[PDB]
Amino acid sequence: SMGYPVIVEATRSPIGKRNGWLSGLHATELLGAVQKAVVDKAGIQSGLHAGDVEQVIGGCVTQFGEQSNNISRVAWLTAGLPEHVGATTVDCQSGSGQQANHLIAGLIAAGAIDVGIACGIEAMSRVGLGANAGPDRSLIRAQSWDIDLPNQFEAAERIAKRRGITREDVDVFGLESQRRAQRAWAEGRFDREISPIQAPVLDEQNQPTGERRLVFRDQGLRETTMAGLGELKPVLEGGIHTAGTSSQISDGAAAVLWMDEAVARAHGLTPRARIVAQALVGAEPYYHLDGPVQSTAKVLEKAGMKIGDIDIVEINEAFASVVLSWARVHEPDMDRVNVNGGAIALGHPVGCTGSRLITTALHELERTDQSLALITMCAGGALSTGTIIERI
Amino acid sequence: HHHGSMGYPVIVEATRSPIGKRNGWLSGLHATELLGAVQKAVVDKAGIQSGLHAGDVEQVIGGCVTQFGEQSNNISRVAWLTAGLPEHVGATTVDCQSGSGQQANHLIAGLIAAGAIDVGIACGIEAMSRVGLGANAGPDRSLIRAQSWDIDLPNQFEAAERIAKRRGITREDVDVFGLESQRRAQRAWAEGRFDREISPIQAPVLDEQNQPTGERRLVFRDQGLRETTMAGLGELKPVLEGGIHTAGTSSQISDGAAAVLWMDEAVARAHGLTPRARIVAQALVGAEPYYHLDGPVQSTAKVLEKAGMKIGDIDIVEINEAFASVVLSWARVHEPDMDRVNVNGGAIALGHPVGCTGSRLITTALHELERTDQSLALITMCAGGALSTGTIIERI
Ligand SMILES: CC(C)(COP(=O)(O)OP(=O)(O)OC[C@H]1O[C@@H](n2cnc3c(N)ncnc32)[C@H](O)[C@@H]1OP(=O)(O)O)[C@@H](O)C(=O)NCCC(=O)NCCS
Ligand SMILES: CC(C)(COP(=O)(O)OP(=O)(O)OC[C@H]1O[C@@H](n2cnc3c(N)ncnc32)[C@H](O)[C@@H]1OP(=O)(O)O)[C@@H](O)C(=O)NCCC(=O)NCCS
Ligand SMILES: C[C@H](C(=O)O)[C@H]1CC[C@H]2[C@@H]3CCC4=CC(=O)CC[C@]4(C)[C@H]3CC[C@]12C
Ligand SMILES: C[C@H](C(=O)O)[C@H]1CC[C@H]2[C@@H]3CCC4=CC(=O)CC[C@]4(C)[C@H]3CC[C@]12C
Ligand SMILES: [Cl-]
Ligand SMILES: [Cl-]
Ligand SMILES: [Cl-]
Ligand SMILES: [Cl-]
Ligand SMILES: [Cl-]
Ligand SMILES: [Cl-]
Ligand SMILES: [Cl-]
Repeated sequence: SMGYPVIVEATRSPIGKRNGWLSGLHATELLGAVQKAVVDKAGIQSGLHAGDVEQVIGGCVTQFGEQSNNISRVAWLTAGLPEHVGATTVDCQSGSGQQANHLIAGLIAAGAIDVGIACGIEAMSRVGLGANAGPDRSLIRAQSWDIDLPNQFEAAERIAKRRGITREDVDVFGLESQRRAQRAWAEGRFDREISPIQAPVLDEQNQPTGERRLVFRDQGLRETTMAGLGELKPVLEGGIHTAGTSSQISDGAAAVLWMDEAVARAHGLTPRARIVAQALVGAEPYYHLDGPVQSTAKVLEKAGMKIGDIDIVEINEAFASVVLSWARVHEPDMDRVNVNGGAIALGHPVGCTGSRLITTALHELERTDQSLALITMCAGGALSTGTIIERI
Repeated sequence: HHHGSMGYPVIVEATRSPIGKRNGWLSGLHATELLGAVQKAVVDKAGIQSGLHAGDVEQVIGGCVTQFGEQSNNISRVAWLTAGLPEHVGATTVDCQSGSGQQANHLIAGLIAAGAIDVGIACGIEAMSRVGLGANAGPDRSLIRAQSWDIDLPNQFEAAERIAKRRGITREDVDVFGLESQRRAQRAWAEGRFDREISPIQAPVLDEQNQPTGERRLVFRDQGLRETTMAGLGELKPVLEGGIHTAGTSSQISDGAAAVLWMDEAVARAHGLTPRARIVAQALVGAEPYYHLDGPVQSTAKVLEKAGMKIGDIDIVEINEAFASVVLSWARVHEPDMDRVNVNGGAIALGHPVGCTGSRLITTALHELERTDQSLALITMCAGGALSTGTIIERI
């Protein structure tokens, strides 16, 4: 009546740019394709079928329109998967896709389910940030609200000033994210984790042409130089972050298949990883997005580990300053941080990214035959998710 | 080869707001204030017997269906901050439609079982006066589904009628049930059965044009109760042309929140808090889309099977009264003693703030087990997207 949760499979779509390669897919189609993909992948060398999954939990931030009404469920049904499977959609802002994994692991630990999928979706081309708040944003908080909680761009600058991070510092970091992303793609590091996705071809306007083709690669990569980044214009007046040093607006989905260990064996699936420690903590509202400092501290503490014990770190590149702040505090070996690039180069479909990072981290641990990875993300509402996973 | 750092999740406290009618007693409260007040209330209730404080909570998980406007942007977190509670506590909001508030409890118990947290709050909120059903879908609802969608999934009112036809349920059948819901709720209230579980809430009063008067009042009663008779019910006009369900046999549109404080058993004891209940079995299953809301049949079956129990082993059942036919259909299949079903009334009389109800039902069931010195309760709810949540809880 108690479970031992392990990851048995993980996959993700390539990540499309805004109005890009995946923008012709209904949000429910994009998530549905990735849910089905993780099941199909597990099915190749086992007898596992979609009907064996008991619950799906998916992260999604802007739960409006195509992404409202429990997209995790609507996606499952839209993809033609079995109706008896339960589904829930969760929102802790950009932490959502990561928390989705924590939550599935918990249901397995409790003996509630033996097989579950944790996933994440965001189709930002079709449902943009703030679509869920309505036209008068003043209305979404109570009159009494008196917390200095800045928007994401102001946050990035407040964090930069807090650490003495310059335009030079962030441009250097943004260059390196593009370089590592390109290296990963040139070497084929993402081949295992990606499920290529069929998508409608768009004419030069954004109407479908009738064409439907496979999309293989992350669209956000582009040739980048220090000089080129230096010409970029800051999002805010007096700011240091530009499009070249901020996460991209993107479309994508990711899914991770979890099982109780003994049940994995019965299905003939190999346990690949487990959670050593997990957390979702609150951060300092003034800075808003400096929470990775706290979530990292918390999982290290729970695991009885130090930053040096970790082989691979995935810290979401919401903005360059978020990562540089975390680094100044935790003093990691940066050769171990976002080794295949991050959201500055690869994109950040907000509700997807948490599951995407767990997927990317696991595959990098396997590629290099290493053991421990830390995943940490800043999140809206001054929150941060953290996970330490270990290979089995 | 390995074993674990696990928790044993138990409920230590549970409370709910009174449930207001649409544009009613609670309609003047911002949704974040209504939830925040109940979050704070469940923490305060524990603090009486202990040194537990809000900062000791590690995570909050809250259910909410229509996550638009006041209810968007992770209302669980916004509510916590708005009520002045400590910033370091994490929060997540969840959506499995009407199942949300119940699944919130399942998920907190999961995090404790996994050893992720020692202290958590499961909750639910819906301010339907301020954020109505469908506000999250946008102007044209055909857009929220892919062109390929070809599933015969009906709206909730069509579902209630399909379920009636599935079981041969008549207008008389549902009217008898609706009457009994009002009668049981009125008896429960008259006897003060709900006094323990209710946290009174201060609410700005709104006039008839829904504008504030400046007056604030303490709300402590469920607003949905009203004098009901078989003759009165028989006069009501069905919601759908040729249907059997009316306002008198359907759940009410309502405002409310509820919250349950969970801990690892050992941590509960360390704080001098008595463990009050645990989950025997929990589930969230998919239901048949054609009928949509008949899923309590399946979720009940699943938890009974996992628990190794029969319906006859259950002392108290809370099955959400989304529509009379949902409950009567479930009863026709599972054959419960109806004297044990919704003993203090249900959503037809008490109201149904959709995201709140799952937590509300656990709160109500626990308190009734305690009141009658009984052991086992089943909670089961139908949900949009053809889903259903089930829980068997047992007193400790
Ligand atoms: C930063 C942001 C505002 C940029 O939006 P954008 O201006 O539409 O982005 P673009 O792709 O058009 O890039 C702008 C310009 O920079 C250029 N550029 C972008 N990346 C470049 C690179 N690596 N090298 C050289 N030039 C680059 C573009 O070519 C473009 O050039 P232009 O002068 O011809 O317009 C947008 O990405 C954003 O909002 N990101 C964050 C989203 C978010 O908040 N997520 C949540 C996190 S907390
Ligand atoms: C059923 C429903 C449509 C009724 O809405 P409504 O008509 O605005 O509700 P009202 O309170 O105004 O009641 C309607 C009438 O019935 C009467 N009525 C209600 N309960 C009564 C009772 N117990 N005895 C006698 N009359 C009653 C009212 O007085 C009213 O009279 P009137 O219309 O002639 O003025 C509405 O409650 C509803 O949509 N419920 C479901 C919401 C939902 O979908 N939840 C999710 C479920 S899956
Ligand atoms: C998903 C992101 C994350 O968690 O990384 C979070 C972080 C900061 C969040 C914004 C804060 C300001 C704001 C005020 C409104 O009234 C509407 C919603 C927005 C635009 C917010 C949208 C979500 C954001 C981008
Ligand atoms: C919360 C309820 C529950 O879980 O009991 C569910 C049950 C049926 C759901 C409706 C189905 C039809 C529909 C079509 C749309 O285009 C927009 C959304 C609505 C209005 C749905 C809103 C939520 C409802 C009422
Ligand atoms: Cl099946
Ligand atoms: Cl603010
Ligand atoms: Cl750097
Ligand atoms: Cl192709
Ligand atoms: Cl480059
Ligand atoms: Cl306190
Ligand atoms: Cl009649």
